[PDB]
Amino acid sequence: MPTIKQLIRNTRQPIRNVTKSPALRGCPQRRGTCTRVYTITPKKPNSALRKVARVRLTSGFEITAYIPGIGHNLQEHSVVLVRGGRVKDLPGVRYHIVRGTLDAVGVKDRQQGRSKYGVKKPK
Amino acid sequence: MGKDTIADIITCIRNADMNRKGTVRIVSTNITENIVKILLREGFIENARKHQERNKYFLVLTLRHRRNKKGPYLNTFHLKRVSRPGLRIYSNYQRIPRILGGMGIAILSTSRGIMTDREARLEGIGGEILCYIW
Amino acid sequence: SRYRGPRFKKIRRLGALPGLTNKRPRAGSDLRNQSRSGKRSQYRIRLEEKQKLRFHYGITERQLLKYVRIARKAKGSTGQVLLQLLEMRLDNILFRLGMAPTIPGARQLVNHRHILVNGRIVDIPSYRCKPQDTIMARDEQKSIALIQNSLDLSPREELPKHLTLNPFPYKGLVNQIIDSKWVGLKINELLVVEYYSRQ
Amino acid sequence: MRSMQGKVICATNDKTVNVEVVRLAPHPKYKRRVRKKKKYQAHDPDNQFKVGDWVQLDKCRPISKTKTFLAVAPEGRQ
Amino acid sequence: MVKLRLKRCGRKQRAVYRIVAIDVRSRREGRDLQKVGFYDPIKSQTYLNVPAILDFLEKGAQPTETVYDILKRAEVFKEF
RNA sequence: GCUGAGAAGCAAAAGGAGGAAUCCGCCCGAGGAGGGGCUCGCGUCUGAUUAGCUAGUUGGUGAGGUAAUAGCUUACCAAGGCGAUGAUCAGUAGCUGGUCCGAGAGGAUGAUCAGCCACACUGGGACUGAGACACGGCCCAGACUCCUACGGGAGGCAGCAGUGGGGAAUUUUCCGCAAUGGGCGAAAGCCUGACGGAGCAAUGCCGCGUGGAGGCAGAAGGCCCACGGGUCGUGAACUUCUUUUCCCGGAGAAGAAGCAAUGACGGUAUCCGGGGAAUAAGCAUCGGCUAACUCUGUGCCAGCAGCCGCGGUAAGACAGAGGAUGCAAGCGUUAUCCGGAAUGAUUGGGCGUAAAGCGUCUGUAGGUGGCUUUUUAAGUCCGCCGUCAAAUCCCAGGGCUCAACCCUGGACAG
Repeated sequence: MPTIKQLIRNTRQPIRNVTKSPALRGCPQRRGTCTRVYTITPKKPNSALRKVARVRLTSGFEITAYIPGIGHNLQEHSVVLVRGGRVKDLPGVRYHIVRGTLDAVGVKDRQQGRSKYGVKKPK
Repeated sequence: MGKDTIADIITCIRNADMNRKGTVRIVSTNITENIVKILLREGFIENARKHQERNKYFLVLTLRHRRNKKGPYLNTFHLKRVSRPGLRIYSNYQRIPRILGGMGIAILSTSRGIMTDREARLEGIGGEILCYIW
Repeated sequence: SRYRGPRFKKIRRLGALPGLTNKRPRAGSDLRNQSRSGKRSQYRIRLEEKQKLRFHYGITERQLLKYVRIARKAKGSTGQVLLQLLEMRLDNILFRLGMAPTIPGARQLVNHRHILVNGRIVDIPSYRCKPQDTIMARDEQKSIALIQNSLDLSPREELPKHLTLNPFPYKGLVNQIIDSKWVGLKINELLVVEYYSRQ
Repeated sequence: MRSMQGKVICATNDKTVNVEVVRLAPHPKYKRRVRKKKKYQAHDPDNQFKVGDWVQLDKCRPISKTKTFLAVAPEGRQ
Repeated sequence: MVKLRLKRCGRKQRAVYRIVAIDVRSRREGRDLQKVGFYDPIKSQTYLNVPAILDFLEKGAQPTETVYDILKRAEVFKEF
């Protein structure tokens, strides 16, 4: 790439920081409607039953979001609040569900790091 | 006789002493004569001699050395071009660089003649930076 | 905040924090376990120079970022100028004049509004003094001789060359900005400066 | 300001000449000196310019949409 | 015309005023040919720059009320 | 004054207040300041899987038209004009002083602050005035809501408050013209949801407190232990000192402008007195990056996770406790942007084998180019001058008890 004419045509441009969440497309976290609350398995090295809610969003997408924590109240057609963040083990799950927010209760009996799970103080 | 008459002399300098040979034969144009005139007096080289071969006046230039070492010259010469043909560079009397604090010089084309940083910093003039050595 | 907390912990961890929170040396009945065995990462060393500085002056760490930004922002040895902007802090001077035994003692002694500066009261411990100032008591403090108790038990260590303590009229003034040799605490400026390079 | 000297392109219009104006310009991000041409319509009631002559453009009252210059002659100091 | 008038330049409950000779149609905090004057009503000075106020009043930019009142404190008024 | 070559013609007025004095006016001119209307150089996003476009189109004249030049418009003549340096089309976008980042070059971006533009339910018109094709003007069409006595009417919150919807999410249907700035008036004054304040919200930036000093090294307890003990821990308990804040009382501003009076804020700010340690610490993390670690339970389960990866019986990675760490009225997660990233490279990369040299060659456009002498100076450099609004950033002072913030002056760059 000489300074003359292969480069005052253009070098090229890198695209963007590609969006790591194609939904949520305004901004960070977005209200959701539960459609399925099924349970899938990770890839080969792990072994678990991870419990994800496939959730329709208010944006216009439908997307399978993970449910953190131990206990979960989430039945059919409830309302959640999804956020970004890639669960590695599950192919397709791109998102999380916030706990302690609207119609998704905090986890049962947790006393270490409660702000990630929406549990008020005991004691 | 290629595209550049200054990468001519300069690349003959680098290729001269990277093979430790203390002798340069180059053409003697006006700007080569001026560069070796402002380069013998700054302690980098030893002598420049004009002569003729087929009535074509050339410069043979003797480089510096020291004594019998692993390499007989300790300080590697490190010549470098700046204002390439096709990308001309130009500086005011502000931008004109003190190379390594001053251990190098930046030979450049004033309206006076071609100077160094000493002889163009006191003038306050600026111009096209040919090349800086260090 | 203040950190207002257990403080021999910080003296055992950071080494002896001089003057601040004690003249009593640490672990009078303690330390009889917990071999370090020599493993300490370098980030722990630079972090302990942060908190060796941050606890010794009682600063909030965000305010210490503020003082580093001003210290870069000034011209000169930023490793020293950081220890000029944190020496001419007011309650460090009231500590250094012996107007209070400890630096929480001086910070509280200036919170409850007991210090006039140039005849005007200063209610804030983070006040930065100037050359040729005037540091006195309150008018009630000739009836409230708490400062005189501190000046009674103080004078083992004398003063560094910015201060001038007048005995009964209780006035202390700083001739000029404190020199590095003058700084009381012993630490490496480069270690702390390097740590904040990242920001 | 300056005039804009430049060659006449084609004068198959009465009182009207197209003029190439060649202008060096530093390209912004990369530091060369790229030429850009820009051709204009100039006015002449004398219409005494053939193809290929070179004139100097000076601003005047706008005569048409494009015809906003009249070109007379350069100085010619060689 | 132009109307020599103050403009609020300060915090809340501060009232540090500039004297600017802007066109009267502008909003009260706009731009001036030359921002000539100062007025600090709490307690401080008032730089005036007499030759420029005489330039604009010599031209005929009438002031407002209290700008005129500041101009009546000092002896600025000469009809030349 | 205008039209016209001249000849010639054509064109204006308004009074009011006051006893007067005089003042505000009016009509015709001529300047200036400021404000607009135009024109032009240069800068102004991506896409060639959009290659031709343009016929009032680009010129010329004549006739008109505009405040003014103009295809602004019309008749006729000429065939021009733009474009592979991206025309035309499609898509996106208010723009700039600036903000944020970056060492730097520059990358992204245009909230509040400020200047210019455009719009005012969606479209289209014109009217008056100096000035509009006018947000709260008029007329028409379209859609929509309200009233109707059924014939008809009325309406434009993208003004301030507010309701409803959408949304993860953004407030009070507040006080005042006291200042400041508008509009009108000779003055008095009037009106200003501009503006000046107030209320709610840790939304951000800054400052401050939750105690200071001593505390026998004796006890009660949690956790861990080679059962010796260690560690919570001077920590607490406990003794004194103090009152920033808190409560209970008193006083009490400037802001307001030399005729006096004139305050929504507000009896707010600030000060004085009387109790009283009283009223006040959480949230992440502790496998490596990355500072902080052991124990109990679980047994590829529950789960965690930023990447690597932990989890199949003793887990420094899950869950709990203790302890520690870092922060602090905040602490974390997420999203967006820059850095790191020399991972789009001018500063600053590569092409034998790692991604990459066209199969080779001719050559157009274009790019770069031998030596000497002379000339102009377009580039280049130097001086001076103009400008790049103010605010911001940088330096130095000054003011708020400091800081944040505000203010005064100055300037390199470019």
